[PDB]
Amino acid sequence: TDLPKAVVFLEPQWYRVLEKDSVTLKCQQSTQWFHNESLISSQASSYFIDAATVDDSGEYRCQTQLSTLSDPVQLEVHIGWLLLQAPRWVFKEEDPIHLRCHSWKNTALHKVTYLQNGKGRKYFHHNSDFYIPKATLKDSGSYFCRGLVGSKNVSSETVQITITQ
Amino acid sequence: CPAPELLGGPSVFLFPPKPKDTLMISRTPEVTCVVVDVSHEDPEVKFNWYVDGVEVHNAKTKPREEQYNSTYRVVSVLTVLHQDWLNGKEYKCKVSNKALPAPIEKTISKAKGQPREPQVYTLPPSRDELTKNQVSLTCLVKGFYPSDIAVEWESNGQPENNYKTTPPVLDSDGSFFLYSKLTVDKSRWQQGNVFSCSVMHEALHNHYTQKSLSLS
Amino acid sequence: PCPAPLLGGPSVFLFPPKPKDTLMISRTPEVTCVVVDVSHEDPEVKFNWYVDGVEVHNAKTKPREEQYNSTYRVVSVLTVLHQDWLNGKEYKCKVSNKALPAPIEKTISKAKGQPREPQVYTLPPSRDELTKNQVSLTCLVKGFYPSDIAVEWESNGQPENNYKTTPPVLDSDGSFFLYSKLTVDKSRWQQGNVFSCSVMHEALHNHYTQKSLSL
Ligand SMILES: *[C@@H]1O[C@H](CO)[C@@H](O[C@@H]2O[C@H](CO)[C@@H](O[C@@H]3O[C@H](CO[C@H]4O[C@H](CO)[C@@H](O)[C@H](O)[C@@H]4O[C@@H]4O[C@H](CO)[C@@H](O[C@@H]5O[C@H](CO)[C@H](O)[C@H](O)[C@H]5O)[C@H](O)[C@H]4NC(C)=O)[C@@H](O)[C@H](O[C@H]4O[C@H](CO)[C@@H](O)[C@H](O)[C@@H]4O[C@@H]4O[C@H](CO)[C@@H](O)[C@H](O)[C@H]4NC(C)=O)[C@@H]3O)[C@H](O)[C@H]2NC(C)=O)[C@H](O)[C@H]1NC(C)=O
Ligand SMILES: *[C@@H]1O[C@H](CO)[C@@H](O[C@@H]2O[C@H](CO)[C@@H](O[C@@H]3O[C@H](CO[C@H]4O[C@H](CO)[C@@H](O)[C@H](O)[C@@H]4O[C@@H]4O[C@H](CO)[C@@H](O[C@@H]5O[C@H](CO)[C@H](O)[C@H](O)[C@H]5O)[C@H](O)[C@H]4NC(C)=O)[C@@H](O)[C@H](O[C@H]4O[C@H](CO)[C@@H](O)[C@H](O)[C@@H]4O[C@@H]4O[C@H](CO)[C@@H](O)[C@H](O)[C@H]4NC(C)=O)[C@@H]3O)[C@H](O)[C@H]2NC(C)=O)[C@H](O)[C@H]1NC(C)=O
Ligand code: NA
Ligand code: NA
Ligand code: NA
Ligand code: NA
Ligand code: NA
Ligand code: NA
Ligand code: NA
Ligand code: NA
Ligand code: NA
Repeated sequence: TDLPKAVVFLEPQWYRVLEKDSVTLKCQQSTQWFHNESLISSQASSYFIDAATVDDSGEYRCQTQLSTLSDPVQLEVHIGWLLLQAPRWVFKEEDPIHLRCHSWKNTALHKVTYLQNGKGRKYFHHNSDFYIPKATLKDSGSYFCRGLVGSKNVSSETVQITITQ
Repeated sequence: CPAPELLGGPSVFLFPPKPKDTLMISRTPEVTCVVVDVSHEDPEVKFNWYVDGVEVHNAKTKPREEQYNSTYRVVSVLTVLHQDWLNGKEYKCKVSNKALPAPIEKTISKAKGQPREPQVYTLPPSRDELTKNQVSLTCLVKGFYPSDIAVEWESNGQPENNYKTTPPVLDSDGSFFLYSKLTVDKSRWQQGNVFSCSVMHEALHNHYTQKSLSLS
Repeated sequence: PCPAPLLGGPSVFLFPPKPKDTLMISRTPEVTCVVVDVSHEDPEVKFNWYVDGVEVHNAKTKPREEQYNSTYRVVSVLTVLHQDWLNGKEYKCKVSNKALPAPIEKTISKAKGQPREPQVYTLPPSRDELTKNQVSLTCLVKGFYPSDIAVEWESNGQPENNYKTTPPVLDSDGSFFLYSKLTVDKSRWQQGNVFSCSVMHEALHNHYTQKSLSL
């Protein structure tokens, strides 16, 4: 056990997904996959989840022929119209914050708002991602997004963003 | 018509029973779950019903009706016990359809808020109206909560037909009021016939009171 | 006729004058064109106004205001001639903005149908209510068409505003009625104070009548 630690990467980078999303777990050649500590794939280097379902949630790990068992990655598959995604939830001052208002099956979403602590931060006529170039302390709080799928008004559950000092 | 984009999938609207149905044992109160924007492509609709979280099985699902906009409408009807509804039990309609990410759940129950007893006042025609061939008998019903109420009229104990009743209006103290107007031929008024304004409400003793009106 | 709706741009709402403004000559009636869901990316809104298809140029467009939800809202107000409104002319608002693939047009005018004169009747409190601290004065307004109307109460000089009016109810003969209820301290009623119900409607002579009620 005198080797290096392998690392799990996701593509796209969203650790929180909706059902019917595609996910691709990658390990940095005999590559093994672990899901809730049960062995899933014997040799393949990446593990493709084509159409996510709630049972795909949990802990994924991996190892290769010449490397040790990776630190775990928690994947979370949600049920609903809207899921607010970010590369992570803890930012330091001046870091970029990238938020995505993700709809179920990429259904088209018009009149979109991203809210911070109950108040409008950004509106778009057609769905787009929300980029804050330089995080300050003022960006901390609870966020959600919302919009219209056809004439139906839908919104995501809230997510907490902390800015550190 | 051209079948539209229903990107949202179905919508669900959930309706209380009629006020008179919950207040008269001889009548049958129902909760009504209505599903609109059902597509031709995904027409299948499932219904689950719960009373305070307990699933029940005595709902009656009526068959699909195509609408003029080339969408389906589907209605499920659940009979409720007068006393369950009046004591504040929660009725939940859950509506499943493959165009939705999850089932839709609506829940309904009677208005919460401290009940308040309707005060019922009958008012004769203004002296100015008496120059017309028809006259207006008024019933004011004030101070009541909740807004669910029903009002009828009689003449010598037999039901009248030509009356209209306003919707309940929120008054300044948070209670409700309404007026009901019955129109009668002036002769019926002048002939000394006895008219009645009948009011049904959950805060009335036996859910009922009658107030009379006539000439001297 | 089929429903053709629209998707993902600014929305327009066009609102009529208040009844009391069209009906009393010294008041100033207005039509109001409100544009909501304006982005910051394309904030500039242009308004064109028309009265029966002829363009007019006297409209007052206000500065845009950011809403709590982070969209802009913009309001354009057009002063109308009393007689134009009451003679049934159509007021059109046309709104142009870069996020609209084409301008949005809305049109508004006075309610159609044969006018009917309101009959206005005041009703004293029920004998049975005189046992309370507060009593109810009732104005019945019936037989009127269209539903657009203003009803107000007054006591001696001044406006009495402890009253509520029901909405108009469509009666069995196709006209409308409503009731208005003034609540006053029983002492004011028993001391002989005169209460008046004022009604304004397009089919009254001079758009106005007043009925009073005392002990
Ligand atoms: C294609 O074509 C379809 C056919 O028209 C069309 O469907 C319509 O979709 C509309 C939504 O887009 C929907 O609009 C809703 O209407 C609600 C009122 O509906 C009643 O009244 C209508 C006329 O005013 C009727 O057309 C309806 O059928 C319905 O009539 C009621 O029917 C029930 C049940 O049968 C009946 O009760 C039962 O009666 C029987 C007797 O037969 C027994 O006594 C039973 O015991 C009893 O249970 C009622 O008496 C009867 N009422 C009347 C007056 O006739 C209205 O409530 C909805 O408003 C809410 O939603 C919108 C969002 O869209 C909000 O903006 C709004 O404020 C209200 O919602 C608030 O917010 C929350 C979100 O919804 C909600 O939770 C809150 O509670 C609420 N806040 C409040 C109330 O303060 C809404 O406008 C319309 O009904 C549909 N028509 C139908 C079903 O016929 C479809 O859209 C078309 N598709 C397209 C164009 O793509
Ligand atoms: C971000 O934030 C914004 C919130 O600010 C939000 O903007 C709102 O968007 C809503 C659409 O999403 C929009 O909803 C409409 O509301 C209509 C009623 O608006 C009046 O009442 C509201 C309170 O209920 C007020 O909040 C409004 O401000 C508005 O109030 C009236 O304003 C006028 C003009 O200012 C004013 O008249 C003028 O008054 C002055 C003095 O002040 C003088 O007296 C002048 O002479 C006079 O011109 C009124 O007094 C004032 N009234 C008040 C305050 O009570 C509502 O009518 C709309 O419903 C219709 O359209 C929808 C479609 O969305 C249909 O579903 C619905 O069936 C209705 O259908 C209509 O029915 C008519 C008859 O019943 C029929 O004839 C029509 O044909 C039919 N309509 C159509 C189009 O076919 C609608 O719900 C709301 O007004 C916006 N709010 C504001 C403040 O602008 C925005 O959405 C948010 N954005 C995002 C991304 O989230
Ligand atoms: Na209940
Ligand atoms: Na009368
Ligand atoms: Na009367
Ligand atoms: Na009589
Ligand atoms: Na815009
Ligand atoms: Na007009
Ligand atoms: Na009275
Ligand atoms: Na009275
Ligand atoms: Na008096």
